[PDB]
Formats: sequence, C-alpha cells, structure tokens
Amino acid sequence: KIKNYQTAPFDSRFPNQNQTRNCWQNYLDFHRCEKAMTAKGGDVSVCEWYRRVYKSLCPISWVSTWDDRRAEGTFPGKI
Amino acid sequence: KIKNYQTAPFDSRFPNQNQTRNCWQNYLDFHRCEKAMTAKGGDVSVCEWYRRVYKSLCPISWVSTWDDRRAEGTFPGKI
Amino acid sequence: FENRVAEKQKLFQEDNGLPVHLKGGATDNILYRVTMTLCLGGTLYSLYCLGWASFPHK
Amino acid sequence: ASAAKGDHGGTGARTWRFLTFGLALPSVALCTLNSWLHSGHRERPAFIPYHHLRIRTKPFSWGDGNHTFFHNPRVNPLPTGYEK
Amino acid sequence: ASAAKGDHGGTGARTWRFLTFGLALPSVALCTLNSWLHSGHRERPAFIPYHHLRIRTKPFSWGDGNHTFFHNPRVNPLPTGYEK
Amino acid sequence: ITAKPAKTPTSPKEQAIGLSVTFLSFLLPAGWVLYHLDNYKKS
Amino acid sequence: SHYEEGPGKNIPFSVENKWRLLAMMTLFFGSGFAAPFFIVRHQLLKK
Amino acid sequence: MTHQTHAYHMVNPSPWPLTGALSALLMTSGLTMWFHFNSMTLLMIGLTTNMLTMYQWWRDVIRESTFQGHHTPAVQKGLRYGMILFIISEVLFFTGFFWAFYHSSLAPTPELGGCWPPTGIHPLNPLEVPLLNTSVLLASGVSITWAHHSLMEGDRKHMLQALFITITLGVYFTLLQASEYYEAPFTISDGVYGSTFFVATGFHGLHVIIGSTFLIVCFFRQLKFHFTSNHHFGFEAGAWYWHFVDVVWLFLYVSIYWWGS
Amino acid sequence: MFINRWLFSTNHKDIGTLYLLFGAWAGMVGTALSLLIRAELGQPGTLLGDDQIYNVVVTAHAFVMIFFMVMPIMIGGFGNWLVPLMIGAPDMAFPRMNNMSFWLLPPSFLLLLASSMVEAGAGTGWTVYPPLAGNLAHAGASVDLTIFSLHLAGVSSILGAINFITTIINMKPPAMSQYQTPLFVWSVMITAVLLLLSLPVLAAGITMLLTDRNLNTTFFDPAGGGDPILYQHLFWFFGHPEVYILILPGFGMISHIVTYYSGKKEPFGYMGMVWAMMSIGFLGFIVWAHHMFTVGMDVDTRAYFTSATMIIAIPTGVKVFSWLATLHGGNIKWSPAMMWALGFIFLFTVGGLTGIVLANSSLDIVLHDTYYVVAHFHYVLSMGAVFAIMGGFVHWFPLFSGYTLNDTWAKIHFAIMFVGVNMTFFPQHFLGLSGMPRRYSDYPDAYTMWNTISSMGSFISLTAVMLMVFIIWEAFASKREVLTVDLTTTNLEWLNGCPPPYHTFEEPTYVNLK
Amino acid sequence: MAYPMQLGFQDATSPIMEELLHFHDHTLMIVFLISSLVLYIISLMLTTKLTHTSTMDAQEVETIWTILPAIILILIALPSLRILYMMDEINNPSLTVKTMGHQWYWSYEYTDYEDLSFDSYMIPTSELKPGELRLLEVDNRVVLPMEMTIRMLVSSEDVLHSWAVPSLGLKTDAIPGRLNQTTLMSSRPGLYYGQCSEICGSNHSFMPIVLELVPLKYFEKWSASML
Ligand code: HEA
Ligand code: HEA
Ligand SMILES: [Cu+2]
Ligand SMILES: [Cu+2]
Ligand SMILES: [Cu+2]
Ligand SMILES: [Mg+2]
Ligand code: NA
Repeated sequence: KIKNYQTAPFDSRFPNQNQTRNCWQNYLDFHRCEKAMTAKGGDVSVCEWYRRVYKSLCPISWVSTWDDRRAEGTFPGKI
Repeated sequence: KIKNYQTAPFDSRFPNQNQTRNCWQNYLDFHRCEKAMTAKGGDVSVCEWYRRVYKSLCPISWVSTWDDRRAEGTFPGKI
Repeated sequence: FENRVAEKQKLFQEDNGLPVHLKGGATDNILYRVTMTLCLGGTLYSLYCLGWASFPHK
Repeated sequence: ASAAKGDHGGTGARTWRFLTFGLALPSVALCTLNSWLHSGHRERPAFIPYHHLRIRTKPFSWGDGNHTFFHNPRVNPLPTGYEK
Repeated sequence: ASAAKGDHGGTGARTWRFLTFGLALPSVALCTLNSWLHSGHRERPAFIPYHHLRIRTKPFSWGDGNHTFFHNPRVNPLPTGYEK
Repeated sequence: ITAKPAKTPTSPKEQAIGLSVTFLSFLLPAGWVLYHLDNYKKS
Repeated sequence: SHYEEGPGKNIPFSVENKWRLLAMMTLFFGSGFAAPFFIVRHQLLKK
Repeated sequence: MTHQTHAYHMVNPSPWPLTGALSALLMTSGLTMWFHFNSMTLLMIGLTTNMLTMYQWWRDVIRESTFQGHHTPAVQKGLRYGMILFIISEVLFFTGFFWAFYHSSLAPTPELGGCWPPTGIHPLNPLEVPLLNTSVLLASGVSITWAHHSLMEGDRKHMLQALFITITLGVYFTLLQASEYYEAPFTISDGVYGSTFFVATGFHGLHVIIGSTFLIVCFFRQLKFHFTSNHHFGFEAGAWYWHFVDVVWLFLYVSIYWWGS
Repeated sequence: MFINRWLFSTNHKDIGTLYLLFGAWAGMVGTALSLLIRAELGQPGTLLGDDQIYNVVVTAHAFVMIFFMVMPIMIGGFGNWLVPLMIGAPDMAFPRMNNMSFWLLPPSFLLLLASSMVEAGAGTGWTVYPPLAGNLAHAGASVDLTIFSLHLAGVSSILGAINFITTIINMKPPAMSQYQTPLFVWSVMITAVLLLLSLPVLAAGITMLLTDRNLNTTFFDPAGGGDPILYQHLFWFFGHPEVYILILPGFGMISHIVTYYSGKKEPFGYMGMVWAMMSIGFLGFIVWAHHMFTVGMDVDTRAYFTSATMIIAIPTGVKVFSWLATLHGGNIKWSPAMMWALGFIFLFTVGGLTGIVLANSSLDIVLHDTYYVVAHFHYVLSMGAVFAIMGGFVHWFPLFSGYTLNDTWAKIHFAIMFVGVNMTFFPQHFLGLSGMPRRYSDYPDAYTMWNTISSMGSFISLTAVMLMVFIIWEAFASKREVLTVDLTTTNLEWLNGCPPPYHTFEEPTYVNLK
Repeated sequence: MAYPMQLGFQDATSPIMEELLHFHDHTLMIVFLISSLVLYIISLMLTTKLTHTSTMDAQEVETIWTILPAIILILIALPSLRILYMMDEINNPSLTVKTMGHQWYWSYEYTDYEDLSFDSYMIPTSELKPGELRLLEVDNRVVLPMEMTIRMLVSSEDVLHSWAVPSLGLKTDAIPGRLNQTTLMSSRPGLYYGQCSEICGSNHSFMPIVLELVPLKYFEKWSASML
C-alpha cells in the first residue's frame, strides 16, 4: 500500500523513450478499477495507485480531453 | 451485484463450442482480483463473480490441479 | 587431375554380357555379394526378433 | 485449404482455354452466388460523435464541403449525425 | 530495410563471382563479427518445476533414459532440477 | 473375344474336384480355429 | 533378355500341370485367408 | 526383340531395389528394437545395407549415363520431372511441421500459460547465430550459382572453386546449428515449443547434410571430368535441392525464430 | 532365371503382375478379417472374448483392404500393365525405381502383421488417433510397428506417383497431346498427383505421433500444450484425398469397359470426363473437416465444410451421366465385365448420395460414428472400388494371360457377389439411423435383427470369393488361348496380342502431326 | 431409445431433433428421386436394339446435367445451414452440467451452487433386474430438469470419448484438455439412452449414458440427496 509515492517508477512494460502507452494504460486501468469497485459495492482506494501514476505522466491536456470524452461518451478506449 | 446466480451466462468473448478459454480466463481473473483486493487492503467480495463462473464451468480436476500448481508455484498463468 | 573418362566408357561399353552392376570388375561382385548377404542375414535376424517379441517374454 | 487438380495447368492455348472455362469462370460464378446469398443489408451503425472519425480540418472542395465523395446517407453520418 | 546496389545481379560467371566475393562473403563476415561481438553467455535460467516442460512419458532409449540427446548440464535441468 | 479350344480341357468331373479342393482350403483351417474358440477363451 | 514369351510363360509360377497348379493356388490363397484366424488364436492364447 | 528405335533407356535387371526394400525393413524394425528392446544391432545392419544400396544404385546410374551414354535428351527430360516432383513432395512433408507449429503457437493452451512462447521457455535471439545461419545459407545460394555458370562456360577451376565454397558454407551451417542445439536452454522434451522447434529444424538440418553430400558427390564427379558444359543433370538437381534447403530455412527463420519467439 | 526376372525386374509387365499377385493375396487376409468382424456381430454376446482383439481386427481389416489390396491392384497392377501399353511406351520412365515401389510392399505388410502379434496389437481404428494411440493407452511396439508399415507404404506410393506422372507426361508419341491419351491413363495421372501431395502430410503426422510415443514430444499431448485435434487435421488432410485416390482409377476402368461393351469408339464427353476428374481431384483437397463435425469447431467453419463438400457432386454427376450417355445407342454385349460396370454405376450412385446426406454437419451430429457411415463407405468401396477391380480384371485377364475365363462361371460369380454385398450392407443403414455406434463388439438387443441378416450376407460374399479362386484355376487349367480381339483400333493395349511380348514398342508407334 | 426392427431415427425428444427428422425426410426424398431416375435411365439404355454407335455432340446436354444438380444442392444446403446455425444459437441456460469421459465410465459434475459429483457405470448384464436393458443401463443416471435449457460441457480425462444421446440430437466429442459445449433441452420427462461414440479402447462398447428427466422440483431434492 503506497502513498509514500515520489513519482511513477520504472515500468518494464514501457521500457523505451516512448511513454505514450504508460500514460494511456494507467489512465485506462484506473477508470476501469474505479468502475469495478463502484459497480460491485467496494473500495476505490485500490484504484488509487493508477491515478497517481497516470497523473504524474499524463499531460494535463490529455487527461482533460479524455475526461471530457468519457463525459460525452465518445471515449474510444473501452472502459 | 449478483448472487441470484443460476449459472454462468452467455459470454460473447467465448461464443463457440470450445469453452476452454472461458473456464481458464475466469479462473485467472478471479485469482488476480483476489490478489489485488488482498494486496491493497480491500474487499474480495468483488472477485466473487469470477469464482462462481469459473466454478460452474471448470472441471473439478482442472481447478484442483491449477490450485495445487499455484501452491507449489508452478502455475503457468501469470497471476 | 587427368581426363580418363573415355577409358571408362570403353570398359563399360565392352560387350561382355555383364549387367551394369557387375560390368565394372571383380569388386562389383564382392560388394554385391556382401550387400545381399547382410540383407538376407539381417532379414532372418529380424524375423527371429519378431518371433521372440510375439510371445510374452517377461 | 491447398490445391491439386491432376496435371495440365501449363502449356497450350487449348489448356489455358480449358482452365479459363473449367476453373476460373466457375470460381467467379460460385463467389458471385455466395456474395449474393449473403449480401443483404447491414443495419446502419449507431451514431456516436467520436472525434477520431468524420474528420474535417478543411472543407471538401465540392458540394457543401461537408460531404465525402461517395457519401451514402443511409450509412454515412455527417459530423453532426445522420442526415435523414 | 530495402536493397539496390546499382545493376548487375544477373548473367555472367564473372558477375556471380563478383557477387560471391563482393556481397555474399562479406555479409557472412559481418554477421560473424556481430554473432561474436554479442554472443557471450546467457546466465543459466532459474529452475522452476513447471509440468509442461521436462516431459517424460517414456524414457529415452539411451543413457539413463532421463537425459535428452544434446543435454547441456549448464543450461538444461533434469525434471528434478539442475545436475551439478 | 474368340479363343482356340482348350488345349487341356477340364471335364466336369475335374472341375468338381477343383471346386471341392478350393472350397476346402478356405473352410477347413478357419473351421478348425473357430470350432476351438472356447478352448482358447477359457485360457 | 532371353526370357520366354507366350501364354503360361509370363508368370512366376508354372501352369503346365493343372493339378500341381491346384495345389499351389490352394496353398497361396489358403495361407492368405488362414492368417487372420491364427493371429486371433495366437492372441487368445497369451491371455 | 530387334534394335530399339526410340530414345529411352531400358535398364538392366538390378538387385538394388530388392536390397533397398530390405534395408527399409531392417531400419524400421531396427528402430523398433531400439525404442523398445534397447538394441541397435538391427538398426545398424539396416543403416549399412542402405548406404551400400545407395552407393551402388547411384554408381550404376553414373555408369549408364557418363560411361554408356544412355541419357539421351528424352531420358534427361524425364529425370528433370522426377527431381521436381520429388522436391514437391518434400515441400509437403515440411508443410505438416509448419502446420503443427502454427497450430500450437497461434492458440496456446492453458497448460502453457495461455501465451506463446510458453511460460518457462527462453528462446534464442534471432539476431545472433540464427542471423548468421541465414547469411551463410543465402551466401551459398550465390556461390552455387557462380559454380553453375562457370560450368556452363566450361571453366573447370572456377566451377571447382565456387563449388568448394558452397560446400564449406554448408558445412559451416551444420557446425553452427549443432553448437546452437547444444547451447539451447530448452530441449525437445520441453513441451510443444521444444517439440515443434527440434523436429522442424532437426529435419531441415538433416536435409542440409543430404544436400551437402550430394554436392560433395558432384564435386568429385567434376574432379574426374564427368560433366560436360551442356550435360550435367546431377549438378542441376544438386543445385535445385540446395535452393529448396535454403528456402525451407528462410521459412523456419521467419516463423519459428522470429515471429514464434 | 527366376531371380533376374522376378526379383530384379525392370519390366513394367512383370512388375504389374507381381502387384496383382500381392494384392490378390492381401485380399484374402482382408476378407478373413472382415468375416471375423461379422462373426462377432452375428449374434448378441461376445465371440472373441476380449474386445481389444476385436478392435485389432477392425483396424487390420481397414489397412489391408486399403493399402494392400485396393491400391496395389489398381495402381500398381493395372497401372503398370496398361499405362505404357495405352500410350505406346517401351516401359515406365524409371523401371528400376518402379521395382522398389513393389518390393517395399511385402516388408510393409510384414510390419503390419507383426504389430498384431506382439503385445496386444493395435486396436486403435484405422485413424489411429491419439491419446488412444499414445504410449500410455497403447504401450508397446504395436502402434509403432503400424506407423512404420505406413511409412514404407507411403514411400512406395510416392515413388510410384513420380514414375506414373513422369511416364505419362514424357513418354507419349511426340504428336499425341494429353488430350489424346485414354481416360484410364488420365485417371492414373490425377491419382498420382493426389498421392504425391497427400501422402507426405500423413508421413509428417504419423512421425509426430511416433516422437510423442518415443521421444517425449507433445504435439498431441495437452500436458505439454499439444492438441489431439492437430492429429485429426493432418490425418484427414491426407484421408479425404485417399478416398478419391481409391476410386479414380476405378472411374477410369469403368469408362473403358462401358465404352468397349457398347461398341463405341470413344466415351461420351471425353473432355467433360477429363474436367470432372480434375475437379474432383482439386475439390478433394479442401473438404477434410467433414470427418470432424463433432469435434467442436466453430459453426462458420462447419458451414464452409458442408458447403464445399457438396459441390463435389456436380463433377461426379457429369461422370455418371456421361457413362449412361455412352451406353446410349450402343450395341451392348452382356459380358461379365459389363455386368460389373453396370453394378458399379448404380451402387456407387447409392453410396455417393448417402455421402451427401452425411455432408450436412447438422445431420452428421447424429449420424457421425454410427453404422450409417459404415454403410456409406462400404457402398462406394466394397461396391465401387471392388466392382471396378472385378470388371477390369475379367476384361483384361485375357490380355495379361493369353487365356480366357469361362464366361458363364464369371456371371455366376457376379450374381452371388451382388446378393452378398447388398444383404451385408443395406441393413446397416437402419442400424445407423437407429443409433448403433461403430467399432462396437456387441450391441443392445434391439439391433439384433439387422446385425444378424448382415452377418449372413457376409458369408454369401465369402462363397463368391472362393468361387473366384476356382474360376482363375479353371482358366489356367483349361488353356483356351486367345485368337482375335474386337475393337483394337481404339484400344491399343490389345494390338500386340495376348499376352504381349516382354518388350513392346521396341520400335515406337508412328503418329502423324497432321 | 431404439426398438427391435427399427428403420429410421429414434423418436425426437427435443425440438432440434424434430427439426432434423424433417430435414432428413426432405433429403431422403431427393435421394430417392435421383436414385430412381438413374435406375430408370440405366434400364432405358439397355432395352433397345436401335443403335447409334457413331459420335454424338458432347456439350449440349452437359449444361442440364450441371445446372440441375447445382439447384438441387442449394435446396439441401439452405435448410441444412439454417438448422446448423440453430444448434449453436445463443441460448440462455439455467443450469450447467459437466461430464467427463474416463476409460470406461462417465462422471458428472453439477457445480453451479454445490460440489455434486458422481460416477456412472453400466450395469453388468448379470446384475440386471428384470425389464432392464442389456447394455444400456447405468447405475447412476444423470438427472436433469425437463423443459429447461441445460448447458452440457464435455471433456475427458484420458483418451477421446464422445458423449451422445440420439433422441435429443446430441453428440459432442470429449477431448482431454478441451471443454466442448452443447445445449440440451428436453420437451418430455422420461429416460433417454446414448452410448460412447469414439473408440476408446477395450470397453468402448460398454459405457452408456442414461438421462432421467423429471420436473425441477424433483431435480432439486435429488441434487441434495446426492450430497
Ligand atoms: C471410394 C471412396 C469414397 C468416396 C468416393 C466418397 C465419396 C463421398 N463421401 Fe465418403 N467416405 C468414405 C469413402 C468415400 N467417400 C470413407 C472411408 C469414409 C469414412 C472414413 C472413416 O471415418 O473411417 C467416408 C466418410 C464420409 C464422411 C464422414 C461422415 C462422418 O464420419 O460422420 C462424409 C462427410 O461428408 C462423406 C461424404 C462423401 C461425399 C460427399 C462423397 C461424394 O464424393 C459423393 C458424390 C457422388 C454422388 C453425389 C453420386 C453421383 C451423382 C449424381 C448422380 C448427380 C446428382 C447428385 C446430386 C444433385 C445430389 N464421406
Ligand atoms: C477397400 C475397402 C474395404 C473393403 C473392400 C471392405 C470389405 C468388407 N468390410 Fe470393411 N472396412 C473398411 C474397408 C473395407 N471393407 C474400413 C476403412 C473400415 C473402417 C475401420 C475402422 O473403423 O477403423 C471397415 C470396417 C468394417 C466394418 C465396421 C467394423 C466396426 O465398426 O466395428 C464392417 C462390419 O461389417 C466391415 C465389413 C466388411 C465386409 C463384410 C467386407 C466384405 O465385403 C468382404 C468381402 C470380399 C470382398 C468384397 C473383396 C474381395 C476382393 C478380392 C479378394 C480381390 C480379388 C483380386 C484380384 C482379381 C486381383 N468393415
Ligand atoms: Cu472425406
Ligand atoms: Cu469411451
Ligand atoms: Cu468409447
Ligand atoms: Mg468420431
Ligand atoms: Na458380439
């Protein structure tokens, strides 16, 4: 259980200069965990990790547009 | 939230006569959810669904051997 | 080396009534007989093994 | 699948005529039968304003500049949704 | 990648000799240099008794029937784990 | 198809014998084994 | 080569005597038909 | 029974077919004795009579062509079809193994971890030795072509030289492949991955040896002037077979070494 | 010298003869085995004692009839004897290799016999599917001996295919095109192509079964990630072509027989006839999965395989109708051979229609693995292949021997066999529809009547084959040599007299390039 | 089940099996047509002294005998495929039962809620109570609720087996390491028999399947009594 978080650590799944997927994946994963934990009457405190990570890595503007998209239901990712 | 479960319903991901993946996937998914919810101090009651499904579909012998494997740490699936 | 093909053409075209597998001389004959012996001997040997295995030998 | 129709799939105008009418053309008829004993009509897809579709960075230089070239109203929605 | 070395990659024994010594063989030397300026030694993999590996439904008809043909002790564990 | 007459004709009697021998070579060996099926089955 | 030719001469068995032929044919097809029956017997006699 | 007025070859009665057939019996049952009653005698006898048969059968074919001149143009044309048809069946033989591979790797089973390569398998790196092998074989495709041309142009020295290079390259591949087999961290008993890998490349490896000795035979026949600038079918076949071996490897490389790992 | 001639042959005629002899012998073994089958099923209860012996017998029956009787006789026998004679060739392209094709057969047969003698034999079914054929359920040398027999038989036929194709393509008179070679020759060329392409996939398949049993591979063992279904795909990829390979030479012979006894110069629609065999040959390579409809494949692929399987009836239809059109207006000679051909045309049609029923994957669910399929293939094989083999045999027997058969006895023979086989197999359609599985050594009481009638029909056929042996004896015993043969103008094989000399076409035919 | 001297299919217990009976009637009608046509033509050809041994033009009739069969095949295929798709049709089952073939018996598993498992062996002919069917009786039948969509999953623990029940229109091979699904649905209560339909060794003929269909209510109590 980590909240002694400094910043997103090295992730072997995304080992190269291009980190586009790292942001994306963590953004997705979070909203998927959040949905599951909210949809099965549970704790979203498990989904925290992903939010910290995607928050550290994703540009503000990307996060904003993705959220807006999810609101209007045009978010292309399958959450 | 379902416990008014009759049996595993039709799952479009596995639409054909071969249901080998259906059992497998639900077995994996459960143990992965169980681990997350236990590893982030949470509720495993979310993971219930998968256990019911994989329990319905998986032959007893498969479930037994996979469990034994997980105990000895030779379970090939990445949990 | 040197081209002695013409010389071998003559040896093999020589009307000695010998089939090609023997037309080459006395050695063709020993090879032939060695080959046929091993084949027949081995075939007999295999038939024997087939027999032994046919019956429960344990 | 694989293939093997005995021999003669080469040499002789008669042979290629034979293949043209005995194999090529019949294949076309079969695929035509199939492509018509299957091809009916796909129900027009539900319209959802995805941003990565119906792109318009510059208006088309024809018509009202908002309709693609082979625009089909039954199946191609404008950026605002289906036409009629 | 792609390829294009000007022309003459066809017709003349001199041309194929030219390609043999000017392209084919040099490629072999380069791949040899590479395959040796890289090939050192992979640390022997951690042994974990997976059931889908080190299969033995019938003993091999040679040796002690538990060692594969080109058994390499440094990298090939028996079903019970590495040898020595 | 036309043919010369038989060089060594097989009279009816000879045929009867030939037919008998043939049938027997097929029926005897098999009848023997089959008749004794029990003697083998009981072990 | 100098192999013989004509009716009854292009075969690996002599057809000069109809009764000796009767015997060879009998043995031939006979052994063939008999084999399966003795194999079944052989199998019944091991257990 | 006169003088023949057709260009075909009527071959003298030969014992080799019988002997070769008997060899097959000895090897298969010899293999049966080895696998079950742990003995190699029969198999050994079988292997021996087989070589003796191949040696003598092909010796006679040389006698009949180079020495007796029976290979008229009609006969040669026949031999060409025979070779091609033979290669074709070899292609289908290998197709069974590629099918097995694709079947297993595209639908990995739960017992493997439901992924390819199976969990627990450490595949070789295709940019190392396997890249080398690839360059060695293709290079020999080039040198054998130079050999062919030297031959058609009547250049004995260069034909021998080019042929020699081709051969050392094929030998080189064999040694490299043998080293890899030894160094490999997985074995034939390592599930469908090791099964697929070793029988497919093992059979190919066996074909590389068959092609090499075929070329070695062509080498010696050339040393003894058997080939003329226009009649050299033994070499053409040797070459076609070599390119087949070359191509099959390319498929292994892309399928099993690259894509499959 | 018996040796030089009979063991070291390089003569297409003598080799062809050797094949007919081997095939005749194997047919006795196969017939015996078929009787043990019906003996067991002729009365409720068990006769053999242990059902593994039954399974061993059922398996051997299939391999013998298919690999050691039908193929050697049709391809090796009639193929070698007639092919060169019909195109005016001196011999086959590779006469020495041809001899090895033959000599690989006795060893191969020996191995098959050996497999049923060591251990408990191979009771796997002719499909020899794993795991049942694996080193656990069938431990011991048996299955391996079976696999090796198949390797030798495969090598034999692959080598034979190369010979036939090369010969047929390279050794015709310079002016004669492929479209001027008789239908039998075409039939054996197409068959050779099928053998060339299918046999190697089988060899690959059974080599994988062999390594699984002895080298610890797991191509078909789920434990290692293998899949028993992979075997089925490889086996049947060879297996469907094989069934067409067993009937094509017969299509060829039937065309020659119907043409001859109708007094025609040529068969009706010669090119439609060539087109049909090519089509059948081609489509025969893309329908294999119709043998796996209960295995669990996606519904879409099952729909494809039933659709594809059905188109094969179109080209087959043009052949059946062409044979009938050939009879049209003919001056018919009711010879034994013609009788065999008329039976073939009808019986084959019945067996083929029945196969159309089975082509439906939906319907095959309930028919698969029942006696309905045993009825189908016995109609097309026991009354297709075999009937062609008999017609061809009595028709050309005088060309091979120089002697004639007693035509009346031959007709008696046909009549008996016609009754025997129908009595034997017709009832089996009932058993299948009503649910009786295949490969069973005993059955619920309800299926008694049909199995009883069926086993009785099998003894009638037994009488017919014993009778046949006699018929051959009497022809050789009586020695009526042939004088003149009809229609030689359109039947080259007869032009050199009966029997033709050791060496035929020593001086080529003369054919103008008009 | 099958009765003495039966000719056709066993009476249909389910709706798809009914569908198949009718589809088979349809196809058989056609095979009678063709086979009778071919026999009439053959007899027509062989009954006249009129001759015409010279050549006849090939092509002309070849089209009738290519187009006609093509039409007839489409008439068999359409229905065939329709049913083929129905059998696989997206069904929503109310119970899932698994069956596992073994070398010489079938074992069943109902595990939706409980962990109910039992073996099912053939009753030896010498232990048959009068009135019992010789090689068809099993000691422990597989009880299921009539009039409900059950999902059966078939697999095996050793060699291949095939789980079949003619009356219901079912046959699904049991393959080690694979779970095959089929959909069962009976429209009547009763006992329905089937037999192993894939050679599995020495006792392949002796491992029947007996289904017992009763109302839901009785299925539940039975489940509980079986543990
Ligand atoms: C001589 C060999 C032979 C031949 C020629 C064929 C020909 C056909 N067979 Fe079959 N068959 C076998 C031998 C043969 N078969 C064997 C051995 C097996 C079982 C193997 C095993 O499992 O052990 C088998 C099994 C088998 C199956 C597997 C069933 C199962 O296991 O559940 C199927 C499936 O479709 C099938 C179909 C066909 C078809 C569609 C034809 C078609 O080729 C038939 C075409 C012929 C006609 C159609 C009749 C003539 C045509 C007309 C008069 C024109 C008019 C016709 C129409 C418009 C319909 N056969
Ligand atoms: C060519 C193929 C062939 C032939 C001809 C036959 C012939 C016979 N077969 Fe069949 N049989 C098969 C191939 C064949 N069979 C196959 C593939 C199987 C499946 C095996 C499996 O399930 O794995 C099978 C299985 C099988 C079964 C099912 C067993 C079971 O499921 O348990 C039955 C049962 O009745 C049967 C019976 C018969 C009978 C009574 C004959 C009788 O007709 C025998 C009568 C004699 C003849 C009809 C032929 C005589 C011809 C000659 C002697 C040659 C003459 C020679 C010259 C002139 C040169 N066979
Ligand atoms: Cu088929
Ligand atoms: Cu079973
Ligand atoms: Cu069974
Ligand atoms: Mg089956
Ligand atoms: Na019985």
